[PDB]
Amino acid sequence: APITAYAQQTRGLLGCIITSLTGRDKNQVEGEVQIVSTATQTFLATCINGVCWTVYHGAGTRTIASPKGPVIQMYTNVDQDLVGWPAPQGSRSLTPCTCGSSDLYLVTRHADVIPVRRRGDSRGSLLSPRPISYLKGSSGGPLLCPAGHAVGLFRAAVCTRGVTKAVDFIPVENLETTMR
Amino acid sequence: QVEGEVQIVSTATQTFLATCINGVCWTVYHGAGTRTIASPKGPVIQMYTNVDQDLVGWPAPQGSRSLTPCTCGSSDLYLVTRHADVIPVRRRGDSRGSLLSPRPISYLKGSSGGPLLCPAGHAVGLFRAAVCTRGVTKAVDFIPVENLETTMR
Amino acid sequence: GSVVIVGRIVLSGKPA
Amino acid sequence: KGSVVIVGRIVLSGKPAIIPK
Ligand SMILES: *C(=O)C1([C@@H]2[C@@H](NC(=O)C3CC3)CCN2C(=O)[C@@H](NC(=O)NC2CCCC2)C(C)C)CCC1
Ligand SMILES: [Zn+2]
Ligand SMILES: [Zn+2]
Repeated sequence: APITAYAQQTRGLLGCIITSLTGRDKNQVEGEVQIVSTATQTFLATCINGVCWTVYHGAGTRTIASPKGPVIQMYTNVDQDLVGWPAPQGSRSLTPCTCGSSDLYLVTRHADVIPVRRRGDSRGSLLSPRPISYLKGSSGGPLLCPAGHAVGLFRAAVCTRGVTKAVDFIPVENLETTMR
Repeated sequence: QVEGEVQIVSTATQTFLATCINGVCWTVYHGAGTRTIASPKGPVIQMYTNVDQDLVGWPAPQGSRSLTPCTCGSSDLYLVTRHADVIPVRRRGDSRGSLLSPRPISYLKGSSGGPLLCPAGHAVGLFRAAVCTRGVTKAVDFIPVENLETTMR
Repeated sequence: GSVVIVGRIVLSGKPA
Repeated sequence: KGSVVIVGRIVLSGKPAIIPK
């Protein structure tokens, strides 16, 4: 029905660092979008089709911490700026959109849903523009169509005087492509 | 800590809903009247009384959070009832929308004041009243969120 | 009499 | 080089609920 989201924090700075190094994450996993961090940075990773995806410009070739030690990427496509690990035990996966709608909804790291109008294959504009600091940490977040299906992954922002009006995204089809 | 955007409210006789939008807890004049809302510091007076639009608002209470006004102009709405059921409503005009799937009158009883959400879960309006044909509700009247926005100036 | 708040609804389903 | 770490999650599939007392 309507898209609504909530955030829960599962680790603090100290625990994250230890975990980054041990590469062992024992915590249970839930939800469709994971909030992820490195040493320098935080972003989002979306689970689509059993795979947890995010942007390359954040994850690099990095492994993901898991209950069984580090886990290696399953897909790495530098040109697409896409990376994927097998989706954690207990996450849930988004369905790729097939309605071709132009009314998009970006899900931010603060668990807000913001309207976005499609204007191309890989670009959309914010109906209510926002401060760039608000979108900070949201790269990798999903863009849903009105049925809550994944249309794409937020990749980059077009900002002007610190205010963001459009967002570039990796479209789901590029995921499927990357999957072959 | 978990905050609610929708409050289930009562007067001595009736029981209905209130929705928090922009820091104001809004509901229907036909349920609240000019009443004050309770608080642990004693009664709190309405910030807004708009008899014309069937609208009333107090400051958002504690344990509450605000909904964002819809800005996507969509027509696929969702009504939330006091039982937390969600029912799709297709928007007809400014203040009216029709159920996609009609329900007995009582299924909506006590839900006025509740929100009508767009696909983003942003607030499109407050459910104002059930439009009935012999015990069956097939549509709804609502206060458009813009009325609330303008009432604020 | 006052309007009293009898319960709350979280639209996101967020648990305790 | 460090592993990427899950530090939190966003849940899309929760639906409206009455807050338990
Ligand atoms: C993604 O969060 C974000 C990014 C941010 N990278 C990250 O937060 C983590 C993934 C590592 C860097 C700031 N940023 C941008 O998108 C900037 N834009 C950019 O590099 N843009 C080009 C593509 C189109 C126009 C130029 C931008 C200056 C905010 C998305 C918003 C936060
Ligand atoms: Zn779709
Ligand atoms: Zn909307």
